[PDB]
Amino acid sequence: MNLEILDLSILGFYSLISSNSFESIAILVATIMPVITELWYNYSQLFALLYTLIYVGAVVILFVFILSVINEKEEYEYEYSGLFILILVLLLDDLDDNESNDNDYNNVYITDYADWFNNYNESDLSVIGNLLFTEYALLLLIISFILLMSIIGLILIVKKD
Amino acid sequence: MDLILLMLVAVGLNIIDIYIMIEILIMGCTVNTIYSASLDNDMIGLIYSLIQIIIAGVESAIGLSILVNYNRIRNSEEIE
Amino acid sequence: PYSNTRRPWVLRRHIIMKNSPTKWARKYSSRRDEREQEIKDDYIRGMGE
Amino acid sequence: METYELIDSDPKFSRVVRYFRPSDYLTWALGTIGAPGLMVLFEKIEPAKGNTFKMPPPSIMRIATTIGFFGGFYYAYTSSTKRFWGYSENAKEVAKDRYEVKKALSEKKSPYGSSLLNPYQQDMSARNSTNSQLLLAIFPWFNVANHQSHGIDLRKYYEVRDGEENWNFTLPPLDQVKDLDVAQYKEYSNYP
Amino acid sequence: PYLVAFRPAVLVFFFIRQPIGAGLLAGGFLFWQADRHFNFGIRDNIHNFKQTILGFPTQASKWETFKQVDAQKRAQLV
Amino acid sequence: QSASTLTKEDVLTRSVSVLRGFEVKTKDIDLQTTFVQDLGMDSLDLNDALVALEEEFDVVFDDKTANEIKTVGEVVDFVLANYLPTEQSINHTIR
Amino acid sequence: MLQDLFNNYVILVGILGLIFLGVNYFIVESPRMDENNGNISDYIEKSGPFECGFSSFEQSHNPIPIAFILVALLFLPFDLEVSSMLPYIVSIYSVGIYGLIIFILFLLILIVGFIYEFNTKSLSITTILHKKNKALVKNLY
Amino acid sequence: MLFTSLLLIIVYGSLVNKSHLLTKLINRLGLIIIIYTLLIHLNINTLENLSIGINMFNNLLLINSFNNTIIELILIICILYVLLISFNITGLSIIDNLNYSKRTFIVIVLFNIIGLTLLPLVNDIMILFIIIELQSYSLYLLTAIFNESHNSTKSALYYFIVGSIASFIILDATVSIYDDLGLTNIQYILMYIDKLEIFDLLCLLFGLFIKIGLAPFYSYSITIYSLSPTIITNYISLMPKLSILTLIYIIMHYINIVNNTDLNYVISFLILISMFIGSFGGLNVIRIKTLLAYSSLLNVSYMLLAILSNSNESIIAYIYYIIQYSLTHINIFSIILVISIYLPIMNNMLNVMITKYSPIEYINQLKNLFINNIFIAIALCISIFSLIGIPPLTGFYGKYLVLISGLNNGYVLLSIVLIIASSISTVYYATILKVLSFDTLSFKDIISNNLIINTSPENNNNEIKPEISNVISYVISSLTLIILLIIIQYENIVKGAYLVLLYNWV
Amino acid sequence: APLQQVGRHGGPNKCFGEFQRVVECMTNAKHDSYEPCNNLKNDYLECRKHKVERYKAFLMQKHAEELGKDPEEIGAPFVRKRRFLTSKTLGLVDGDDYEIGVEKI
Amino acid sequence: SSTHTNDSLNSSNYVDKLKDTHFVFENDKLPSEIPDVEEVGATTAPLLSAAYFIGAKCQDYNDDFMLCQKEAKGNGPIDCLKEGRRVTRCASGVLKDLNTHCSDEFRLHWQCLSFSNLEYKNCRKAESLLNKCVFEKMNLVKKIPGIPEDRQIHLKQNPVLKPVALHQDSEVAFKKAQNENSI
Ligand SMILES: CCCCCCCCCCCCCCCCCC(=O)OC[C@H](COP(=O)(O)OCCN)OC(=O)CCCCCCCCCCCCCCCCC
Repeated sequence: MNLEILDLSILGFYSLISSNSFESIAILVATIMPVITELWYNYSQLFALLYTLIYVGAVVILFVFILSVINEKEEYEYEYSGLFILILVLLLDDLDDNESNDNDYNNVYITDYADWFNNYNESDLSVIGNLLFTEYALLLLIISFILLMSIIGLILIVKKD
Repeated sequence: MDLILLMLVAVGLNIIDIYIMIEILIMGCTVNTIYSASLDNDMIGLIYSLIQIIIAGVESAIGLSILVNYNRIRNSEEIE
Repeated sequence: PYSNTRRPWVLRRHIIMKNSPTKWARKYSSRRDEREQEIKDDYIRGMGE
Repeated sequence: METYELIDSDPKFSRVVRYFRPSDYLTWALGTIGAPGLMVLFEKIEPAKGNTFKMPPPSIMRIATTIGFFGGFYYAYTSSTKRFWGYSENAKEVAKDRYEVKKALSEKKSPYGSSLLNPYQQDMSARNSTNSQLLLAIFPWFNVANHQSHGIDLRKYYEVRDGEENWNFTLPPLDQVKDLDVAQYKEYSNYP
Repeated sequence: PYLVAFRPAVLVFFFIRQPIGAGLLAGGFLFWQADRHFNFGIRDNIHNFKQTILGFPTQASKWETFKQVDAQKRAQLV
Repeated sequence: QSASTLTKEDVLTRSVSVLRGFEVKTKDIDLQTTFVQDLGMDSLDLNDALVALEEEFDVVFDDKTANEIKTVGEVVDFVLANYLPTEQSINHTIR
Repeated sequence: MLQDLFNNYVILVGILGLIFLGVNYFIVESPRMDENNGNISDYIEKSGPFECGFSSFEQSHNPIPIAFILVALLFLPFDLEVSSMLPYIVSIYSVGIYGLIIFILFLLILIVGFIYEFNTKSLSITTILHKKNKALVKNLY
Repeated sequence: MLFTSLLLIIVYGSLVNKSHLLTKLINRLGLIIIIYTLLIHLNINTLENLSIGINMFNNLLLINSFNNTIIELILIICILYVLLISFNITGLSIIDNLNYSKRTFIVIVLFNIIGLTLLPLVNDIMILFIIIELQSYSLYLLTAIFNESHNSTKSALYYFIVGSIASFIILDATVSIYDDLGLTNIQYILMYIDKLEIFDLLCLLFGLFIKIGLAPFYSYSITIYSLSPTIITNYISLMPKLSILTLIYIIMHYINIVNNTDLNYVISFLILISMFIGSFGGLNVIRIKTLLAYSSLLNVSYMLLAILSNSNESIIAYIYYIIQYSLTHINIFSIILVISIYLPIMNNMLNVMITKYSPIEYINQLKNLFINNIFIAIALCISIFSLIGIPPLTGFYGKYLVLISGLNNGYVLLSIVLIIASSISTVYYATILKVLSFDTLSFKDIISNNLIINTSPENNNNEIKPEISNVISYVISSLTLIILLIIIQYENIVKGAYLVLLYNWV
Repeated sequence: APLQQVGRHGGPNKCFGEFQRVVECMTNAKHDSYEPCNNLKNDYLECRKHKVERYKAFLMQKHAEELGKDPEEIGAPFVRKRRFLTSKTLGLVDGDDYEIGVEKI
Repeated sequence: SSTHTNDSLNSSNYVDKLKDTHFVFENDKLPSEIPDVEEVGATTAPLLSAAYFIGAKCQDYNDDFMLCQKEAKGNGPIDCLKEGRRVTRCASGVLKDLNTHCSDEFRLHWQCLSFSNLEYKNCRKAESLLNKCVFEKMNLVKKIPGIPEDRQIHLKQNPVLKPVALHQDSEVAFKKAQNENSI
């Protein structure tokens, strides 16, 4: 039983019924956690950890803004929905989870063959840094330039002075 | 269910809820990049994934500051 | 070890994360899969030569 | 197109500055004083405050001189680069280039120089820096490495041209010149 | 890996707060797992219906192409 | 959005109904209808009506106007000139 | 590398957290065994917010001004800069001097942001009151 | 030069004290920086050498003679725009002090110019995404430079949200292509141009269409341009189009290799709708900037027909059209900024409220310009007639060259529709001219001492005091005469556009 | 020429050689048209997704069903749980069916 | 490196569940036309202990097998089967000679590697005894190419990095040779 399917089923239910802004900042965290875990267990543990290191800091800053802008509006308001229309919507959605229509690509299993030629064996992050700091160093230096612009941009927007 | 734009009901009714949708939508692009790069054993895709994460975090800050100053403008009397 | 190569569940089941112009094309538009089925059919047709 | 002889498809930073003509230094000075001078001209054209002329403050003239100093060097750097590329007349630079390379070859030294970079990094550095002067107006990037990807064949330095007999350089074969690719991979084909 | 630690906490609290919404969501989840495990084929047939109606090459469509080539090739020899 | 949608006929109509729920001498209320004479309100009854007409239209009479008000038409004039919709959150308008 | 032992630990941590809630739930005496003041739902005098004894305005959903919001926003650009050094940490030897110079250039461009924040005093606290000393003067005649 | 001088200006601006004069002088330093950038770029980049196409920075960038011309055009128009913030537009402090109150105004412009010039050069999907973010972020920061303005901040919020959705669409398109091919460099992807899904590139174009305000995504740009200050609206309504349209041309140049007519039909559908909305949209409007927003949507539809046809005649059409339309755009906004000095002052029905950011906000605030300043009114008439396409103004040859490329490629419907669209949009172009001049005789002998210009003092009553400042007057004079007298040099200018090649060669 | 398809250890990955032979073919000056490099393009795309090879496995599985062949009699033996890669399955002389240790190497 | 791949065992059985991994066997032998060869039967610790003696004995065959791979031009695993069989036999010859000539010295060294995370720096003493025994009986010298003979790390007198835990058997066997051989 792939229990990640159940997790996304609950998350989709709570995204349809979410009312206030605090629930939305919880839908975000309830989305990154399935992403981080599935990356950890299937494809990339490096990027599972990079997601946690960067998105959490963004989440708390996002949460602190909710405190300064919460404006009483959706606590006392009413929503109608209907339990039957919610579950029927989620049932129809769950029916079609085939993002791709290449049946052979989705059904036939493949393998790779290992070789011993790579005797200098290092992590993916060392190769990523090796290329990023040598061949795509321009991409890194532009990213540094964009980060500098954000620093100036945030000040010229928020600072009253 | 996607073609009838069911995602328009899943987005909350605050401006910040639109920000979260944008982050989730961009995060879908990065997960697709990581998935393809790992299958191909290609580090160029992972370099792309790292760039997307950093850039997506930049616009999150720039958009937040605009929303922060927008709220300050409403609370402008500040007689205190 | 023989394993599937399918996209993560969160990619193809999240209510919001699964929606994009190219994801809808891959899922609902047969234009891409019509072309790639021609390549597979050529493999069996060309056996006789 | 009035093309000329290609000297170096990616000239090193030191070579570009050394090969500055007296006019290149003249334009460097013009850029340096052209920026404060334009601030005076703009005030003369239309005063910043009111209707009367006012000399801009010394702090503005200080930062203006610095901006012009960098702008003057970038112009002079691109002026000298065209001669290496062959886009501009470079007869003097060819004679100077041939003397320096033949002198280094006779000493069994690399015309390009020894590098701290391994074979990959020399190749990677040339990929990053070659033709980068076309965007020197936007952001800077210079060749400050001793790589071998200069777009030239060193065999053309083994034919004596007019006005080079008095140099009397005895050139060894290319496989005896230190720190060249054709004299580096002796024992292993993947290690220099 | 944090979903493995949080999943028992979220699931029990989900049933406590919304027992009917949780039972319906969990009941549907188990039903499709029974479809896959016991080869009921309900999800596969829906997939085969979607591809047929949207013009995709179905599993039967690709097998029909093979059978058309197979009959064509045999006569080319006979 | 942040502008009034009030007409003179609606404000008068809503004013009459709110004044009908009180103990007034006559139910026939128009613009010229005075509070003291036609409806018969003493000091305290009049201010009960003013606050009742405040809550209906979400307006607040100033002290100078409230002490000097005589007729029903004066109230309708005041509501039309001073009514503003209440400011909404940063999300109600743009979303 | 095998992480099956790590998987069992994460499972135990998740179960262990629910044990504290459950054990406290099964151990506490039922309210009828206590003073018997009913279920906690009815006892609103107990479930109300703490305000040091005196009730006040219920301002839970009102907005709260935040004086360090600019610093909080600038945390994100600097957090990304710190996370950008991770590729260099594990590849410092391979990139050699070329990567080291690029690493410095990455930091030198970001140091202009540090100079900018210092000179603009953007990392201060945004007070709304300001204490200024007025001078007493006499318009004599 | 741009990058190096930006760092010095960033630090210098934060060091010296804050005063309007210092910010104005720092803006003039920005003017010198762009001039030096143009001189350095001209000194090294030449049309003849770049015809082949030269790779730079590990093939991340690719500059050719088609890219180079747009870069120089961007630098030239940016020079003209900085004159607005570096000199007096009106000469009255209540209006002009706005352009000097933000010290980061020039810094953001230099940030955006770098993004504008690099975007047409992108040769990799990774750098395409990075640069399109760099250009977009600077536009958001410029839209919000006046953070004490409620409308300016509201526009920046709308701009950020819509432009982030487009960027995600652009990123999603590149991720799909990388998933198909496992390649990131454009020239490598061209080797597999026949096997990747070509509609993955239409998704890339769709995100670019949002950023240029094409229909059906036109709504946000019309809203943003009207709410933003006139100085901000002048920049953001023109600058993104110079770079993105050039990039769209290069992408469509690669798409035409496989000749997918289904993709050509979808784009033709977007052009057809944009002509209908651009022409009929402006008929019932009262704001001048809302009117110009529809004019921008209409002229983009004309250029996209040349981009869609994508042939040898299309290079000449697009190159000439983009140059002459930028000058007309600059000329009109320069006049609109100047003529706020002729606004009457009260001493009232409809309760019309005018702010300091946009003193000229309604079309009928241009009334009696034929009386107040005949030379400026004629200059505005010449520009509006150029947008109409009255020969022999520059706008006529723009439509003529667009039609040639469109009809040469068999786009019969779009050529007819645009000519109908031109006639429909003439109705609201003529309404500007009707407001300027048509009441001249019935108002010539009236006493108008209630203008904004009358609040200015007089020096000696024996001197001659010009009513408009020197620099802004010379720019309007120069651009208007270029628009009017292009017939003299049209043959030589179009021969130059013949030489601009995009892998034509032979 | 920038590097593409770089393996996790910094060298060329499985499909780099296919990509390299495509670039060499497309950029060779001896070719009048790009027709000679069409088979090299399919080989590179087959290296990544194996779509034609998966399609062949689809035919073999389907063709075996219609002739009544048993999937477990014509396929390859497999084990789904790593703990049960036992010495008896591996064929060792003193093999056993007891689970193997996978908790900590 | 703990990256999940499709060519070997992954980190945990949750990775197998997500990938639906099947661990597949093939009961068919190599075709009878290909000559048979007995595989090398040593595990990780013995192979690392014997790595530099296999290099000093099979250098010609190791290089010839690798040079065959380069000249194969993609057709590698097929065209170098004959060269590969020579490599396997030569490596087995070294392991055979170790177990007959230097059995106690050899088993001492790779039992220390198993005791010490398979790090060469932790087992210098047992390595020195094995090097001395192999050189006397097989005339094999461990050499690290590319560096001077006197800068080889395994011959360093006072290394900076030393094992925290001492292998007791190696300490005992080192003392015995000290008092009996270097008098
Ligand atoms: C250690 C476990 C921590 C979580 C245990 C509690 C389980 C509750 C749900 C957790 C997350 C499941 C998905 C929910 C997404 C957010 C939606 C939401 O609004 O929260 C649900 C919660 C229930 O409120 P309810 O009364 O049922 O609905 C409103 C009725 N008008 O309304 C609330 O506002 C309460 C939320 C409390 C704060 C939760 C913060 C999010 C924590 C997520 C961490 C785990 C990540 C998600 C894993 C499960 C994925 C489905």
